[PDB]
Amino acid sequence: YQRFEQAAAFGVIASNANCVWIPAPGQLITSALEDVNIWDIKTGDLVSKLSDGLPPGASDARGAKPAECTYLEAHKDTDLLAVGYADGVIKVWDLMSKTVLLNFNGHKAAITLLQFDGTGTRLISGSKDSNIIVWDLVGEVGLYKLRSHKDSITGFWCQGEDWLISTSKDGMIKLWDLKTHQCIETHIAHTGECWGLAVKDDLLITTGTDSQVKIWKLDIENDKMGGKLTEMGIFEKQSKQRGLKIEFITNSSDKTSFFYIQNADKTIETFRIRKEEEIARGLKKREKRLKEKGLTEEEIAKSIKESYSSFILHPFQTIRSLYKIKSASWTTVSSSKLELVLTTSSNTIEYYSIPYEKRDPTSPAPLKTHTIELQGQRTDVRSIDISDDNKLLATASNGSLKIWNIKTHKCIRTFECGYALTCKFLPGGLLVILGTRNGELQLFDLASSSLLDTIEDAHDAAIWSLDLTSDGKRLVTGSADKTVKFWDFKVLKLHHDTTLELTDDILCVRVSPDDRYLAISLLDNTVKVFFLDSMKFYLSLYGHKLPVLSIDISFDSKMIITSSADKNIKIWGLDFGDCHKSLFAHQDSIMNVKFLPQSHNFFSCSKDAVVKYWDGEKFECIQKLYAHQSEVWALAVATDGGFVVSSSHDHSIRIWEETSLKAGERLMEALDLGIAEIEGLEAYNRDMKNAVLIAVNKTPEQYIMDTLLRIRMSQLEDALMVMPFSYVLKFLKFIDTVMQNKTLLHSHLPLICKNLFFIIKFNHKELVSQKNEELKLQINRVKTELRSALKSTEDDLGFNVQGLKFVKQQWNLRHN
Amino acid sequence: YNVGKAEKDGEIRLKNGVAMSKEELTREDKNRLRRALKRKRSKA
Amino acid sequence: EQEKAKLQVEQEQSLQNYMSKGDWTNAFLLAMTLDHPMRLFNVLKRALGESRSVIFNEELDQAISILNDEQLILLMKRCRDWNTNAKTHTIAQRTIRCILMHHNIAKLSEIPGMVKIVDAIIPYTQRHFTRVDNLVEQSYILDYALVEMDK
Repeated sequence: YQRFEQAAAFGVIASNANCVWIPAPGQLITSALEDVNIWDIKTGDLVSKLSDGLPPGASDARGAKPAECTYLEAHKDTDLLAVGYADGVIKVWDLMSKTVLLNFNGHKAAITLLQFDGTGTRLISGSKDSNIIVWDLVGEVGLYKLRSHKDSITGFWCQGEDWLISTSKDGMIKLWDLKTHQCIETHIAHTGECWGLAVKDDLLITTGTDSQVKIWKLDIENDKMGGKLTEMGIFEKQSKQRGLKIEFITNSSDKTSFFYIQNADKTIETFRIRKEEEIARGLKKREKRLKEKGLTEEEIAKSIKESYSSFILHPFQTIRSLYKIKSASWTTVSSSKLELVLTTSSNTIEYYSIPYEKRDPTSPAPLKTHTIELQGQRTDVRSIDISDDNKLLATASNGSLKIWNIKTHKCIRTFECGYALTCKFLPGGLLVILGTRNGELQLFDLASSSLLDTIEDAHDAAIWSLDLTSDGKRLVTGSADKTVKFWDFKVLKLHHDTTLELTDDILCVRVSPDDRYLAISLLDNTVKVFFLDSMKFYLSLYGHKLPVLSIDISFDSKMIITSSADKNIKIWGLDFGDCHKSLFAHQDSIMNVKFLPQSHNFFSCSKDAVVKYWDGEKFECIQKLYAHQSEVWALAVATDGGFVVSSSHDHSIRIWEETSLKAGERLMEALDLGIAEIEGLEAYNRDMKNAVLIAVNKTPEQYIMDTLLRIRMSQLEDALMVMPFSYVLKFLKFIDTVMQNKTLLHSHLPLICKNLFFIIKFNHKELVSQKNEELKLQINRVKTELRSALKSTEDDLGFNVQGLKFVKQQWNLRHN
Repeated sequence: YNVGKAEKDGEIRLKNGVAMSKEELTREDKNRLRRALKRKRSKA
Repeated sequence: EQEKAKLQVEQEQSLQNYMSKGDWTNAFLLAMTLDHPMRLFNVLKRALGESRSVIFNEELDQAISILNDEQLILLMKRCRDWNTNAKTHTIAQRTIRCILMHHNIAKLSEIPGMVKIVDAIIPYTQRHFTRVDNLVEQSYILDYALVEMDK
């Protein structure tokens, strides 16, 4: 068999990620699923496309769907682009060279936010796994991890090397000490989640799930053990949906500042920051108004606090879009006009301008200055077709029919249609026929670029399928009104020919390449085969638990393949209607099944986002093709079999082209190391008057002591007997050195006692025979404080025992 | 007297005499304690 | 319910800050109110370690003195449990000693349930006293070694 690999992928303008604007209206860097697009906003043409490599379908390619881009961050000064992925991977790209420089893998879930430091040498990343990791780009390593939050990181702010404020989906604001790597402050931002965070000087604004927006003041130098963050006020935004992003922009000439709150709906709400002179003037005015009303001074003071937000904020203007907004970004701020760019969840880019004068804008609604829509479709394509010459690709979705050039990947024509459900080219590649969900048949011409014919009452319900005879003169349409109708093409209009009424809804109609059979899939789980010439019922195919969604008849009209919502592909013999084989093919509903022309091999696509290439004689999967991120709705095969096209719910059209030490032994090693350094310092100190320990970061006494703790008590007494005597004099020196540290001595007083006494008992004869006067002074010292440490514990134990009997005795006397 | 189960529902008290509140535990420590209990019940 | 939740977030955070700074007198008070038994054990453990270098120190002793009846029953229950283990009894004894030296012994008696907690502390403390005492006896092998080395 000959391998299929992805030749091209297109149709995606903006995927589920943010957008990074780069000034020259400049260019916009957006995601295209696993790739990154760089659009020129003025012209509307794609400048470049970043793709790591490893095309899907290649042998070296991985066996899962590629991880899509989730966040984009670019350092304007250095021309680097960081891309976060849905598997928790960060890749720093060289924009000039268009090649990956660094590859960081420290997060277990999708990356939600990236941020270069001011100097461009560190990269801060938050993720859905609730962790923030600071990366070193010059060192290509992860410096440290911040692990307090308990849900996805929604935002964070770090403009200096000292502090970092972070927000998470558990509703907390956390202030971090980046020198110590610990959380200093923690406040409950909002009762549910907290979705936005923007900081400007002391002012900090956070948005939760509801329309409430909180105002904080950020006093970093407060160092009061708290109060570095104090809540000032709450103001309600118009939209009742959660505010996903907040971004500030300052006008350099006038020092006036604005921010927006991107909502989960189709609106962006811009706000203006009142200057201090305005705030004082407004306060003095309102105080006069309230005083004229007869309120007390204390009530006025509380009311001013109640309306604290109104003094510093001012709703400026609301940008409204036709489509739900996925991301937004400030572009340019000027005393004349205020500009914003956004991407929608329907595969397009929109550029908005707000012209204003002083406080309030000049025009009632913002001006949409630019858009990028031509190279994509807003809704998901439900059916696709390839012209007989294999040069054009028609893709019909809800609201538009776009016709592409398979070589240039560029859309040539766009027609406005209804809720298209099935499309097919007519022979010659010059016309296309649609069956919409309202029962309409719409016929277009590419050259004329217009709608020639519409048949509003072709069917009473959705025209679920649509097939042409090989001659191209007859059209068969099945609908959910439970009828198959036949039409003729006469010079070019459609004329209804005959009707065949079935018992149940019709999901698919297929005519054989020989024009001899008509196969109709019904909602009652059966496929009915007819004789096309006479319309005589021939067979009914039974065996699918759930309805058959696709049919396909082989080039010789011998086999018929059917795919259902029950995840099976059944291959039937069209001589008798018997099932040759039933394949458990996909993990979800199998939407489409297509024979490769002049062969019995076939393709299949499913809702599980996988396209599979099968063998028609062996009933084995040749190749699994993992490229799509969501459901694959439609599939198409070229007449020569040279390539296959699949469109998915993710707005992408993809063209597939045919190509050890024991205890005691460890103790001796520790004694040699710890006491070699102790003797060195002691000798060094006298005259004045290693890597292992530095790596572990422990004193020689603690290092030896930890080795003693790790030895099991059942192994300890034997671990000490194997020690030679020279190591015993070392051990007595370690004990002597421990005694000066009263914290260590009382921490492990019992363990020192058992090991010390056992050593002396085991080899007393050799110890006493030594005439070393230094050894006499060590034993004398070790004796005295060992008693005092032991007596200290015993005096406390004996005192409480007598004290506690007294309590028991007196309670007895008072209650007996 | 012998140390038994935690009187409060929000704490773990072991026969070692050591008590552990579920609030003070880190997530990694809560996982191993969950798996340690699973071994105890499996053979039991 | 929001104001108690907001407070409990601050106390948990402040407890961590105090322990890292080593402010044990303030870590002790927060650990007791929050009822975090390990952090209480660590605070007492490492506060005692500094004492080695009256009972705990002037400040943390004062904190134990002002404990009310409910807090004492809670603290003595931990002392009862820590006492059962010989690897942690030393911390319990010094905590028990501080209570007796900074509270009215009469008042400790009327507290309901204290006598039963006290009843469970005595048998273990006697076992710890028989031990340690035996360690003092065993320490005299150093005398016998010294007199032998004099010969």
